[PDB]
Amino acid sequence: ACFSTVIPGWFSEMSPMWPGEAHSLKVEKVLFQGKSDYQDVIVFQSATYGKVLVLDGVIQLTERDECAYQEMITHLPLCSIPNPKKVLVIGGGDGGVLREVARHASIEQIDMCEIDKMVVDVSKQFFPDVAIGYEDPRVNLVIGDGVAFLKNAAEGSYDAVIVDSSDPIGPAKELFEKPFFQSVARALRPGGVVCTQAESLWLHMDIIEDIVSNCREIFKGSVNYAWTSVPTYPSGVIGFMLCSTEGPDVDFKHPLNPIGPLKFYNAEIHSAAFCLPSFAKKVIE
Amino acid sequence: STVIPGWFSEMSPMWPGEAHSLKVEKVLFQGKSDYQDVIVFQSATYGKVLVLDGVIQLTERDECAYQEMITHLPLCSIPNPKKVLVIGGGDGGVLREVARHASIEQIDMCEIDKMVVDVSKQFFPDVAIGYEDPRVNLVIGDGVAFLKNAAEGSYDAVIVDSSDPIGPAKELFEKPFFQSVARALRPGGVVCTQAESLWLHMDIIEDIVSNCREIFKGSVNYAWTSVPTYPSGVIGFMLCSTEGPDVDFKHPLNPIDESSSKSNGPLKFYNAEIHSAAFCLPSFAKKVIE
Amino acid sequence: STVIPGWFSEMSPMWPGEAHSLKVEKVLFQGKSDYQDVIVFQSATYGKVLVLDGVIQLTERDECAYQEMITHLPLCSIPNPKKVLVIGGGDGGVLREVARHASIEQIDMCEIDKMVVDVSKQFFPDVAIGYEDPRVNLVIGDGVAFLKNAAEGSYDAVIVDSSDPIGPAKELFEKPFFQSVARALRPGGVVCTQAESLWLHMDIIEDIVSNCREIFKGSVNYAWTSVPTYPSGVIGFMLCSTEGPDVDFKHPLNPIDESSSKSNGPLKFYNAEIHSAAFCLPSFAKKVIE
Amino acid sequence: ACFSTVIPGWFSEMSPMWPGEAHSLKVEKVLFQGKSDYQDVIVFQSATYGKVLVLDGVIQLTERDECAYQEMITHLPLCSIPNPKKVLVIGGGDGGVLREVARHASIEQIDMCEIDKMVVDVSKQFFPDVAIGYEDPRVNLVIGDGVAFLKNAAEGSYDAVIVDSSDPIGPAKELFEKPFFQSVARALRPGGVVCTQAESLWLHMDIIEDIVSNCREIFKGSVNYAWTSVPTYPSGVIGFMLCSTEGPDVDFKHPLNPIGPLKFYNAEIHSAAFCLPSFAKKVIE
Repeated sequence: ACFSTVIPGWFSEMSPMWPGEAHSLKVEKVLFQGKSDYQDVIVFQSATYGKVLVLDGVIQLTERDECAYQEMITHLPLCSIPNPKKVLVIGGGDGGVLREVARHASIEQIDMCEIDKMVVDVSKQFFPDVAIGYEDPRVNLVIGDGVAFLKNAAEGSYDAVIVDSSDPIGPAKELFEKPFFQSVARALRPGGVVCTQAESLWLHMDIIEDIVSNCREIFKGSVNYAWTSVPTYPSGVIGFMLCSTEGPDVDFKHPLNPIGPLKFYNAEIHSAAFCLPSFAKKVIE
Repeated sequence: STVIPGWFSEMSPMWPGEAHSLKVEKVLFQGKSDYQDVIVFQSATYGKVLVLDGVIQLTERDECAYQEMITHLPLCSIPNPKKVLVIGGGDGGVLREVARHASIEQIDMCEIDKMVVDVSKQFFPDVAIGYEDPRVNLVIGDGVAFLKNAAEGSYDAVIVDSSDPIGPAKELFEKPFFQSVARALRPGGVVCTQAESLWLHMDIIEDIVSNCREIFKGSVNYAWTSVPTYPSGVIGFMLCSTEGPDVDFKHPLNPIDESSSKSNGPLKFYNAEIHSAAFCLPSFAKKVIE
Repeated sequence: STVIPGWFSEMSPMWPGEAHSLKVEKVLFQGKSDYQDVIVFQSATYGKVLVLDGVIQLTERDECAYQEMITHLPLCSIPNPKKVLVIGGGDGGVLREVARHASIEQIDMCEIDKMVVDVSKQFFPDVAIGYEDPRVNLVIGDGVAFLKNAAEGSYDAVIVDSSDPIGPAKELFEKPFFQSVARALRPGGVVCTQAESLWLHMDIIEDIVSNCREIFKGSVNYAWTSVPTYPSGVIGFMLCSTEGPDVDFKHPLNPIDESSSKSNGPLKFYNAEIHSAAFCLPSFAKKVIE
Repeated sequence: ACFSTVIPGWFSEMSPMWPGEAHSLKVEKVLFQGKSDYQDVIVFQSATYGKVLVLDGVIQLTERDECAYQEMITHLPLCSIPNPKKVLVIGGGDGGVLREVARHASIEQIDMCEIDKMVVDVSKQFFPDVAIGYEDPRVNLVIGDGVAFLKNAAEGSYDAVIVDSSDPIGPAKELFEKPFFQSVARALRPGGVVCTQAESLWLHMDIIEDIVSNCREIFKGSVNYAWTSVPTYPSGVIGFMLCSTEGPDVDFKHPLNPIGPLKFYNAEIHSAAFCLPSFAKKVIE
């Protein structure tokens, strides 16, 4: 599908999720093109954004700005709870989040559940500065379905669960509904936290409304929404749902356990991420 | 490779290898003035778009972000501003945002391209309405000039809604311009200027920060905000004060909440929290910008 | 004054105070390459339009006038041309016209902007078809360079389908360029170049003729033709031959009538009479051009 | 009607006669704006084309290029017949045509028939460069309907008739039909000639087809169509019908009687005007 372009010899990210607009990157060379039992996988060398991973036509990450997403999705939750030891990451086709999780010395075990082995393979072959994450001694890589993995999880066995989901377009829509969240809340120790990728405030204020609603129904601890700059994601921003279960209080706005050096995240950035714009703040409240 | 027809792509050397594209609903106007290529078109999902020299200048959908931030970050950081100057007509949205401040007595608007103002007045409502405020003194002419002929210390604030430092507007980023702004400002006066993106032009920004640090004896701060339609998705701002009463840009002194201008409509983007957050820079930039 | 929406206007300093406008049916593509702003749109009454750097480059409705003239004025003035070079054939129409000549064995096409070639191939059928001829050797690169590395006297004719001498293409009108063309041409070879309008740039034209007169020992002639979509409605051409067999540009030696290329379709504009007429200049220009 | 514009502060020439396109000139200042009993009249100082006359939204002339039209319409016919003495001109007038007719020494009388007095007045007041033509001793200016004047003309009393008509949009469409042409043929001396403004080959090949047809039926002498460059007229070109009546032959292609100096017209240009483009040549033939 080298047709998804609005500019000759370029790749344009298009989808019903963000109609009437598209992000395009100049393609230098296509390194990998294949189709798994789950999705279309493409890796191309961009001209100015490094290597780019594309799943079902959606940009998953680029070497130039992975840091922002990977660093925020990991530390917002991880730096908000004391001495995290066991952590679950769902769908980390990349290793970057893993690399970021492992940055926390207190961690003892990092379970990884990615359903498409092709992603892990492609990632390991073309993205070195992150595939490195799969190599940590504490990483327990599991190739299977996340909602299932979590459904079979021992109760209260995790300090944190990070859901690096994709767009709630197909089968991954399950990762945004109540059943799944209840599943996560059960797997979390009391006062444990979850960090879910929760779309853009500029594009899906409706979807975000339901997500905030479901979490507020499942989680009796804190329920917050944070957003961050990620140039390569539609609208330039991406959000996160930060939730904690019944138990010790968790203040996601003020990192209690602050941390190569970090290229994006820092204590200021951490609380800044929870300051939503008025139009969004109104609804989410 | 075959293109899908019906799309407009924002492309430029200022941001090589990448492009924001919008589905064109209908062309409202496309010409060329003595200064720039001007385009006004109906986009499919972002309302009307204004494009200058091929660079999206604004969208009805997210113009609030830029206008509100560029206007209120400086104006909410000082007490009762009365005389404010805005360089770069652009569209009048900033103008509408300045009008929210009740204390303002006079607003000088200095735009060099009348075609831009004309087309804006015609195709944009919640924008061309700014030019209508009695306090607005619209002057069509070169801004750097207008500032040179400005009475020393006669302004409480200066807002530079410039474009990219690609054309002759590169001056608006040079030291000579900032010196002119400084003298035109009362002591303790503030300036806010469009200052590119941390993701694309760290180099440039670094020079801009230096220039302002050598010209302004008050406080110098860089802020950034989300603006979906500008390249990289974020845009920067230089907030500077001249020697005199101290200015704390990080903590708004008088942030507009809503009742502040109950009749102007609520603010869609800006709020006191977003104000402080705007000054929290990511690590890679934080080190370089000090 | 209020504008009627839905129109595209061609404006330039090269022709101040005037403008040609077209009702836009639908935007087919609008972006920017490393070299220029590229626009392809469906006009209401002129079919598809290609616009480069803001200047209408061709229209389906009248491209025949430009293409046929620039191609056949030189190609019908010499016996059996075999190796022809086209510089900057941004659309491939000139190409299609060159292909009408059965004696042609090889056509070198040198276009510097691949985006143009790409967008043309996609939206312009009759035009893009040209690139398909077996004799066509398409080369994406700088034309002036391609010509410097050209074997001396290897071409029978050179067609420069340049744009306006506004950007870096101003070289294509300079003496160094013409000297390169001359060396690349066989003795008695011919060159035809777009050479602005008698109504708008007498000054420029005058310099062009001088440059040509100092470089070409053969015959130098200026011709003009009607092209409704180019500013002023007419376009000019420089027809020069190098020292060698005499070349009579005023009287076509082998004009294409129709049976000449029965299978290519009939010419929509060119013919032997129009050929001679092209060289009849109005009085105000006749004196100045000698 | 200062709305007929597609560019702020500019004048745009638009009309159903040439849909989807428009010629625009930058307006410096509007000198005259009025409405006669016949049409809307406007005179504005253009930025780069001198003063401009506009009738019913259509540019009638500009100081910068009037030479082309006025010189071609008068000399194509006048340089084709030997010793012309009596001439009739019908049309929006401006004196440019008169000024050009008066360039012929042999001429003894120039009947001028303009129906809208306002046009003559406005022309006289703002266009001294052509109001001058009204002041020649041989000019008999008649304010009235041309069709009528011509219908009352004495038989075979003119050597040449020049119809500087406007577009065949309204009441002037009559000046393009057979009755009027027979009227002209009656008023012309044997071997006499007519020169009529005959639209643009690029825009009205069909109307031009009817005109050529009609003339071909009425005139038994020569019937030729010629076109000329006129930047300010839609398409950049304008055509002319050249016809001669039964009698002494007339070779419109080769001026038998060649002539401030001329700024456009010349012998070469004269015959070049009869060389039409293939697509037009085919139909007209």
